[PDB]
Amino acid sequence: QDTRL
Amino acid sequence: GIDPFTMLRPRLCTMKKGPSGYGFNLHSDKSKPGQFIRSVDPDSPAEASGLRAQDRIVEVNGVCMEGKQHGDVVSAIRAGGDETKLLVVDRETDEFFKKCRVIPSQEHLNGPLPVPFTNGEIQKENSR
Repeated sequence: QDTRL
Repeated sequence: GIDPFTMLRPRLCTMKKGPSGYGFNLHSDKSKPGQFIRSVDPDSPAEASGLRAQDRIVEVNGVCMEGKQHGDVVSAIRAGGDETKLLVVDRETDEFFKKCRVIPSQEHLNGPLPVPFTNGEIQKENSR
């Protein structure tokens, strides 16, 4: 899932 | 001798949108509700500015992560437009600010640091 930036 | 961490202040990384962002991966868990850097990619402004993996965010882009949620941390970063500032601390640094009753805000790394025996510093705690 996570969140990438 | 010289002490490698006698200057116990949070490191400030400044990165701007390169590929699909700033080049770091935030992980979220149903155990760790706060955000932490899971991974950094070699060819990223994040890596170049001195960000690493397993670093935890106390402030991002001028916003304080004082019990902030997933939406809050994203809001802080997104509000920076196309560039962001990441404040990360290792356990050594984290504990120091806690024991001094302060959030490791950018103001501390650039300017003044708190003192032990923090009974002299009148922390504004009232009510239960």
